[PDB]
Amino acid sequence: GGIAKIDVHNIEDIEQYKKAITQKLQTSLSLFKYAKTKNLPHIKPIYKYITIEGTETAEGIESAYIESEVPALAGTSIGFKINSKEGKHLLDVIAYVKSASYSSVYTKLYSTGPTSGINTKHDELCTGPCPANINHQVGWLTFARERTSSHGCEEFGCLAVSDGCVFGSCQDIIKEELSVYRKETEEVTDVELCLTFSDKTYCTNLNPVTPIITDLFEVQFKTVETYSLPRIVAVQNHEIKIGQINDLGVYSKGCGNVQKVNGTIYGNGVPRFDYLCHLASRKEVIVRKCFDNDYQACKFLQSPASYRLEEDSGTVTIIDYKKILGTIKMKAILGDVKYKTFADSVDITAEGSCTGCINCFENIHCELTLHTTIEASCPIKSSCTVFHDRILVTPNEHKYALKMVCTEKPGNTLTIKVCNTKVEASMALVDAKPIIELAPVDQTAYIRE
Amino acid sequence: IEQYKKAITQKLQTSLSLFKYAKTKNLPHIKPIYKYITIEGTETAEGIESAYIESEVPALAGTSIGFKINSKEGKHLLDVIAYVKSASYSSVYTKLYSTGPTSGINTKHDELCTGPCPANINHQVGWLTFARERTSSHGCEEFGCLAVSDGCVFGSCQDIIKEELSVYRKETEEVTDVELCLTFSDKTYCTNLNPVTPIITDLFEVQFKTVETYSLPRIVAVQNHEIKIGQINDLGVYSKGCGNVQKVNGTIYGNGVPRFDYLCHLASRKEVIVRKCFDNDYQACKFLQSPASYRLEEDSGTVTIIDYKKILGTIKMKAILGDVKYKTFADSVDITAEGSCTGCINCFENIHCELTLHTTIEASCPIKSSCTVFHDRILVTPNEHKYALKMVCTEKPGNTLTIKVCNTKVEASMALVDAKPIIELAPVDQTAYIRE
Amino acid sequence: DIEQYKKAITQKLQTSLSLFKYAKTKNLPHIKPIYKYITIEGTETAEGIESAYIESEVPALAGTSIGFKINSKEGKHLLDVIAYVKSASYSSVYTKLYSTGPTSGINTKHDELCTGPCPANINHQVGWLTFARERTSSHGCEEFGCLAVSDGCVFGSCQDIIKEELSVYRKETEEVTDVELCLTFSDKTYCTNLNPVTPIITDLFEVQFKTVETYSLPRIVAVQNHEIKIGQINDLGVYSKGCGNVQKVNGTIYGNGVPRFDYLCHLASRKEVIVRKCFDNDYQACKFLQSPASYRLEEDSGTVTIIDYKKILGTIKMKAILGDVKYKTFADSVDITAEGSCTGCINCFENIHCELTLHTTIEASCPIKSSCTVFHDRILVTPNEHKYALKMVCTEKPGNTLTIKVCNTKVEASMALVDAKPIIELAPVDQTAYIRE
Ligand SMILES: *[C@@H]1O[C@H](CO[C@@H]2O[C@@H](C)[C@@H](O)[C@@H](O)[C@@H]2O)[C@@H](O[C@@H]2O[C@H](CO)[C@@H](O)[C@H](O)[C@H]2NC(C)=O)[C@H](O)[C@H]1NC(C)=O
Ligand SMILES: *[C@@H]1O[C@H](CO[C@@H]2O[C@@H](C)[C@@H](O)[C@@H](O)[C@@H]2O)[C@@H](O[C@@H]2O[C@H](CO)[C@@H](O)[C@H](O)[C@H]2NC(C)=O)[C@H](O)[C@H]1NC(C)=O
Ligand SMILES: *[C@@H]1O[C@H](CO[C@@H]2O[C@@H](C)[C@@H](O)[C@@H](O)[C@@H]2O)[C@@H](O[C@@H]2O[C@H](CO)[C@@H](O)[C@H](O)[C@H]2NC(C)=O)[C@H](O)[C@H]1NC(C)=O
Repeated sequence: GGIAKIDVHNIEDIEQYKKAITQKLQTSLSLFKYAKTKNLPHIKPIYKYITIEGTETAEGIESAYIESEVPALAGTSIGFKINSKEGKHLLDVIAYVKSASYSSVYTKLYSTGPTSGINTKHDELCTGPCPANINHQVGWLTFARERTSSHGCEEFGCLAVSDGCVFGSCQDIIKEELSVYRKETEEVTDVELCLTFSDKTYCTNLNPVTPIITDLFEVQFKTVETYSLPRIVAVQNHEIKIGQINDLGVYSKGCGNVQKVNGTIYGNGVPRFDYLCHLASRKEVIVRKCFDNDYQACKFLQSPASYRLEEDSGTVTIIDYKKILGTIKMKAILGDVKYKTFADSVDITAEGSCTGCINCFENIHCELTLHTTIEASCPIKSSCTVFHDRILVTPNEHKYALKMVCTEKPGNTLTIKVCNTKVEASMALVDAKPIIELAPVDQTAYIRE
Repeated sequence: IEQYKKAITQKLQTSLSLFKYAKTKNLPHIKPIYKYITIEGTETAEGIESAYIESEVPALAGTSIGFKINSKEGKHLLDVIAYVKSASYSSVYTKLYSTGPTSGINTKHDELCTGPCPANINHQVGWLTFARERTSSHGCEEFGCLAVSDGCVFGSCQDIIKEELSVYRKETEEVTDVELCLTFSDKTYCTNLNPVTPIITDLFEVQFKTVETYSLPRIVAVQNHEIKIGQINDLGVYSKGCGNVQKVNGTIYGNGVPRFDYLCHLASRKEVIVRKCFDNDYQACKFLQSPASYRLEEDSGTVTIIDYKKILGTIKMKAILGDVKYKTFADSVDITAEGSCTGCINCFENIHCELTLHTTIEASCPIKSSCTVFHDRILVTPNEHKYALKMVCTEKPGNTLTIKVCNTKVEASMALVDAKPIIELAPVDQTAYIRE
Repeated sequence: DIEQYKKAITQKLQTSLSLFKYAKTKNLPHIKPIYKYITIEGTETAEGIESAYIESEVPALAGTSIGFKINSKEGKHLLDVIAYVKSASYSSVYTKLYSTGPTSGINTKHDELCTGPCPANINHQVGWLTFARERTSSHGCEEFGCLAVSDGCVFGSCQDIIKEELSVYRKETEEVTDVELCLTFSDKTYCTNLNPVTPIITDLFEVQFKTVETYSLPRIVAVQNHEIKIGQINDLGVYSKGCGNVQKVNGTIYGNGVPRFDYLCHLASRKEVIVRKCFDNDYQACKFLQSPASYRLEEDSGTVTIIDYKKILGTIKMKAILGDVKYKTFADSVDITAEGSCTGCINCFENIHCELTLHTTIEASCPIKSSCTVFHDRILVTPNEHKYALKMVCTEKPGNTLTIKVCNTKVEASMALVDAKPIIELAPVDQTAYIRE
C-alpha cells in the first residue's frame, strides 16, 4: 500500500497537478493486476448510477472516496469527473465492463445422422430350433424366426415342416451430419473491466472470490453462481443446436438415437425381418429396417442466439456473452478531491425489415440497421414479446438481428424501441412454412438377399 | 411544519411525477414489518446541502420498508413507505402439438394372391406400414387363389385420439418485471424497474441489482387450464412417455411397431387384426408435476408463463431530499392462525395443510417447520384468510405438526391417511381391437 | 485503562449477540481472513451518543471470512473480530419413485387354443406384457386332439425379473438456502443462520443476506451405493429407452416393449414357447450417467435430501457499529505447500484426474488457475484434510509438468497420459434371457 502514501494534496500548477495525479493513478493500477492496453475511443458512459461519497484520513493524508455499483454486463460504463476542491478540472476516468460471460468445455460423445443403408448377415437351418444365443458383431441387432422350413418353402433336400430356423444380424449405415458433445466442466465467469483516463487504458480480469484492491481504486465482483449451460449440445455445420438430444448410450426415440462413437455405430430397435420361399433353393431374407433412427427430429432443435462456439479438436467450449452476471462494486479513493459522475447522451439512427408468421414455430424475424456514434447498451422494448431483452450497439457493425413472438396480430408497422430511438419496422406476414419430415421412417432401405 | 411538510410532499410528488411514475391510490394496509441496514450521509451541491439515506431491499413481492423524514432536531415531518409491488419473470411459448389417449385406429389394407410384398408400401402422411409375406397357404386363400407360402398382406394404420392436453415450447428468453411504489401523505406513485438503467430523480434514486438466470421450463404441458411440467416430448420426438403421439396442424403423428396379424378364410379375403398402431404413453402424462409457483396467460397458440413468488435481486435506494434527518421504521406484525394437515409418508402426494391466517397488515412471512415445507415462505394479506401449503415429513408425525408463520407459532392438526393407490402406471399393450 | 475497556466492549458485543439469535460455539483457531474487501465507514448519531460504523460486503461462500481490528481513537488496539461464513448451501428433499437394475430373468404365462382366433382382450397381470400369434395350428404343428389348419391361437403374458441395483428419486420441495455466519473475538465464537427475507439487526452489529432465488437442483436423481448420479433418468411411468425404463414401484415391476416371442412345434407334445426378451431394459446406460462432485446426500427411509455446498449464493452485507472506535480491516497471507499427480487422456470421456496434497495453516477458499480447463473454478483447503481432487479437460497434449495454482502457491503436477479406457457395454441387450417352456 505504498502508492497511496504519496500526497499530492497541493501543487501550485494545475497542469503539473493533473499530470501528477494521472501518473499516481497510472502506477497505482500498473503496479497491481491491471495491464496497459489500447484505448477504445468510442466507449462513453450512457447512464448514471447511485453513488456514496466520503472521506477517510490516514496519518497526515486525507483521501476522498466515491463508491458506486454497476450491473455486470458487457458494454456497460460509468463516468467520473475528479476535481480538486472546487477547482477544475483534474481528470476524467471512464469504467466500462469489456467482457461479461460464462463458459464450459464439452467432450465429444458421438456422431449421428440419417440411415443410408443396412449391412446384413444371415443364415438358415433346415432342422432344429433357432440358436439360443445368436452370434452377432458388437452393436448389431439379431433377428430370428422359428419353424421356417415348411412344405413348398424348403431348401434343397430339406423335408422337415414347422422346424428349422432363419436368423441374422443387421447394422445401419449412416452419413454423419452432426456431432453431439456433453458438458464436462462447471460454468466459469470471465469478467474484464477497464479504466480509461488521459488517453490511456488499463484492464483487468475480475474474480468472484478475490477483490482487486489497489491503493487508489478498488473493485469487487458480487454475484450468485447459478448458470444454465445446456448439458448436451449438438453441433451441425458450425452451428449450435439444443433440445432433447440423447446422452451417450441412450437410445430413446429422438435426435441421436443412432450413435457412432469411435469406430462402430450403435443403435437399438426391432428389425423388420421376413423371408421368401423357394421349393428347392435357399430362402430369401427381407430386411426393411434395422435400427430405429429418429434423426429427422434433429431438424426441430432450437438454435440459441445468445451462445457462441469455440471448436477445438474433440472438445467444444460454449460461451454466453450477452447476459447480466451480477454487480460490480467500485470505490475510487484518489486523494483529497471531489467527484462528480457523468454520462453522455446517445444518438442512434435505425431502420428495419421484419417478416414471419403467427402461431407458428418460426414466429417473426427482424433485420435492423443501427448506426450509433458511441457504444451503447440499449434495452429494447416492443408491443410483441422480443426474444432478447436488450441489444448492444457499436459504431463498427451496423447490422443487427432480433426475433419476436406476437401474441397479437401485427400489421405493416412494427414498433420497437432501442434506447430512446423509437423505430418503426416494416413487416410483411408470410404464411407459416409447411411442416416436412415430421413423421418417422418406417423403412430405412429395402434389402432382399 | 405544515407549510414545509406540504412543500416536501408536493416537491417530491412532482419530482417523481416528472419521471415515469404513475399515481395510484394508497393502500393503508401495506406497512413495513422489518428494518434493514442503512448508510446515511450528506452531499453538498453548490450552496444547498442535502442529506441522503441509502438502503437495500430484497426484490420480492410483499416486501416493504419504512422511512421517517424529520427536520434537524425535530420530529416528525413525514412517513414514506417503499413497497415492492411486482417481482416476477415470464416467457411466452409456442404451441407444438395436442396429445391424448388413443380412442381408435384407422387402417387400410390390401392383399395379394401372388408375389412378394411391395418393396415400398404406399402410405398416407404420418401413418405406419405393416406387411407379412407368404400369406396365401392351404386353407388360407381368397377365391381363385391356389398358391402356397406366397402372396402378401400389407397395410397402413394411424391412431385416432381425443385431444385432452396441449404442449408448448419456450420461445423467448426469460424477462423480469419488477414494480415498486412510494406512499406519502396518502398518495402513491409506482414504476417498473430495469436491470440496465437506474431510475434517478433529483430527490429519489432506485437501482435494481440481479443476475440474469431463471428457471423457466423449456417445454410445458397445459391440461384443463392448469400448467403441468415433467418429461414431455418436444416436437417430433417420439420417445416413450408423455406426448409420444403428437397431433400437429391437421394430422396425428406417432411411432412404434404396429401389432398386426391376420385371420384365414377359405374362399374370402383375409381379415386383418390390429391391436396397436402408435406407441401411446399418454397415461404417463398423469404423473407430471404441477408447480405452484407459476401462473398462466393463455393466448391462442401461445402461452405466457409467469413466476411471481421468488427473490429476483436487490432494490437499492438513495433518498436525497434536503436538510432533514432520517429514521427508519417498521411496525410489528400480528397474525393469528390455525392449521389442518393430512397426508402420508414416503409417498408421491406427501402432506397437504390448510392454514387459517388472519393478519392486520400485508406481510412477507418466512415459514418454518420441523418437516420440510415445499415453499420456504408465504405472503399473508388482510384479504384472504385461508392459505394452503404442502410438506414432506421424512419420519412419522403425530397429532401435532408444528408450523411457524412469521413470529406466530402454530400447532397444526395432523392425521395420517394411507397413500393413494397407484393406478394406470403400466403401459397399454393394446390401444384397440381392430378386426375387418 | 485499555484492559477494562476492551473487556467492557467484548462483553457489550457479547451480550448484544447473546441478546439476539446468535449461539455460542467452540472458537476455531484456523479461521483467519485471506482477502481484504471494500469498506465504507461513517458515523451515526443516536440522541446524545455518537457511534462509528464500518460497512463491508462479502460473497456468501463457505469458508469466506473478513477481518476487523478495533482501535481506540489515537490508540491501539482493543479487539479483533473475524466474520466467518461457515455454511453456504442450498438443498431439496426428494421422494422415491422406483428401483431399477438389469434383467435377471423373465416370468411367462401362456395358453393355447386349437380353434378360433386369438382373444380380443388377452388376460394379463398388472404390469405384464401380452403376446399373441394367430394361425398356430398348422400342418405338422399340433397338440393332441387338434383337428384344424391355419387356425387357433397362442397367447401369453410376461414380466422381467430384475435385481435392484439402483434407486431413482424425484425432487418434491423447492430449493431452500442455508447460510450460517459466525463471529470470533476474545476466543469466543457466535454463529447464526441467515434469511434472505429478514435482516439480523443487533445493537452493535447488523447483517443482511442478498441473493437471487434460482438454483439448479436436478429434478430426477439416481442413487447407487450411497452415491448420487445424474443424467437422463426416466420419471415415474416414463418408459423411454434409457436409464430407468424398467421401474419397480411398490410391489410390482412395470416396463414396456415388444416381447420377442415365438414357439416350437412338437408332434407328440404341447408347443414350447421361446421368449428372448420381455421388457426393454436399458439399465446399461445408467453406467454412463455423470456423478456430480458438488453435491452430498442425506438418506432417510424412502426420501433423499440433496445439498449443494460449494457455490456462491449471494452477498453478505455487514454493518459493525461498536461505538466510538476506529476500524481497520485485516487479512493475513496464505502459506500453502503442495504436490500433485495427474493422469488421464485427451479427446476422451474421462479426461484428466489430479490428486493434490495441499497443506495449509489456515482455512482458505482458493481460486485455482491452470493452463487447461479445470472442472471446478476453485478449491477450499482446510488444515484437517490434506488430499484434494480436481479434474481437467486439456484441449492440447500435456507434457510431464502440468502447472496448477492454488491461491498463490504454484504447483508442479506430475502428468502421465494414459490411453482412453476401452468402451464396454455401450450396445443394448437384444436378449435378456432364453426362456423355453
Ligand atoms: C477405438 O477403436 C480402436 C479400433 O477401431 C475399431 O477396431 C475394431 C475393434 C472394430 O470395432 C472397428 O470397427 C473399429 O474401427 C481401438 O484401438 C485398438 O483396437 C484393438 C482391437 O483389437 C485393440 O486390440 C487395441 O488394444 C486398441 N488399441 C489400443 C491402443 O489399445 C481403441 O481401443 C478404441 N478406443 C476406445 C476408447 O474404445
Ligand atoms: C396445415 O394443414 C393445411 C391443410 O390441412 C391438411 O391438408 C392436407 C394436406 C391433409 O393432410 C389434411 O388431412 C390436412 O387437414 C395446410 O394448408 C393447405 O392445404 C392444402 C390442401 O389442399 C394444400 O394444397 C396447401 O399446400 C396447404 N398450404 C397452403 C399455404 O395453402 C397448411 O399448409 C398446413 N400448415 C403448415 C404450417 O404446414
Ligand atoms: C402397494 O402394494 C401393497 C400390496 O403389495 C402388493 O400386493 C399384491 C397386490 C401384489 O402386487 C404383491 O406382489 C405386492 O406385495 C398395497 O397394500 C395392500 O395390499 C392388499 C393385498 O391383499 C390390498 O388388498 C390392499 O388394497 C392394498 N392397500 C392397502 C391400503 O391396504 C398398497 O396399497 C400399495 N400401495 C400403493 C400406493 O398403491
